Amino acid sequence: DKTVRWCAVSEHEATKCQSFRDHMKSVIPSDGPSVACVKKASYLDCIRAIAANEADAVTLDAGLVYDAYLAPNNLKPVVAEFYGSKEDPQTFYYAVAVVKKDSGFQMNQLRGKKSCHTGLGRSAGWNIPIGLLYCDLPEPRKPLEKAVANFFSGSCAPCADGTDFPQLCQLCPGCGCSTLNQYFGYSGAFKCLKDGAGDVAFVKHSTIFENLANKADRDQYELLCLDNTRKPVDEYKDCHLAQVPSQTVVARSMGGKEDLIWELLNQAQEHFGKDKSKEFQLFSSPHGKDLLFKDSAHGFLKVPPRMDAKMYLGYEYVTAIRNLREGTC
Ligand SMILES: [Fe+3]
Ligand SMILES: [K+]
Repeated sequence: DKTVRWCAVSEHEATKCQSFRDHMKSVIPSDGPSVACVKKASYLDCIRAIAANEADAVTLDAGLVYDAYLAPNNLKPVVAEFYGSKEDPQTFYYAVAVVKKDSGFQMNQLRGKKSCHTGLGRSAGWNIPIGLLYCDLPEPRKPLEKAVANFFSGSCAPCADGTDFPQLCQLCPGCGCSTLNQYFGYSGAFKCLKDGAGDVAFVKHSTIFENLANKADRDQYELLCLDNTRKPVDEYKDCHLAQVPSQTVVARSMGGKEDLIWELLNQAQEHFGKDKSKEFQLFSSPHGKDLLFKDSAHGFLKVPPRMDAKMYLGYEYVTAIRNLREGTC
């Protein structure tokens, strides 16, 4: 069924990708789908490679899915991750603002604080929180990256340009756009908070649970609610910034191999999905968290025929992004 060229960002994902192909080949017949690995330094290089027919697939946060749909790449979502459980799949997750207990500040008091973001342009780590704080930012609010840098007193916004927006990398010099940057992604943003570099981490509802197994340790953290109060990390359903579409695998519109990508991932989730194998796991890895796919995912769902990013993401989230990039006060 031909080979799907998967795009791995940096060495940790490259390692997991190699294991993915090795294990798939050990259980799949010469008739079944196979995986090949193409390593890039950033998800941006992956989008380029896919559009240039140098790679076939890569999983992207919904905010990035939107970006990849823009010309001249025009990539489309083909397979979505789903969370929660297989019995009740969730094609969305909650964006939350995690902070340390007794730090003494609410959402409307974030000015002058230090921020840890999953990455520039990502849903929970950027689009949602910055979209909500837009008008609190000092003018001129454009370019947004600089206004955010001026609002906080130091941040870590992976993938941001450290030359033009130096303070956005104050918490993670260089703003590396891969796991090479220890403060990249959900768990990286959380570590940025835990280590004490930042005062707040913009991540998802499962992030703290993925990093602190004991409740006693989680009790030292809280969430900032939109009504300017704080609640326990377990109460995210009643204290989140917003809900966002799940991260999805994108591919080319023409000769994109979406049928094979699904065939590969569908069989893969049966062989190496949650609790399926003692040899390999699609949703976890001894090499790191959220490599290739999010650890919080429980499986995959095929995206409807020919659906583009805008339609897939939904009018609400698309509007959120457009209002962030446009909008006034
Ligand atoms: Fe995300
Ligand atoms: K500042």
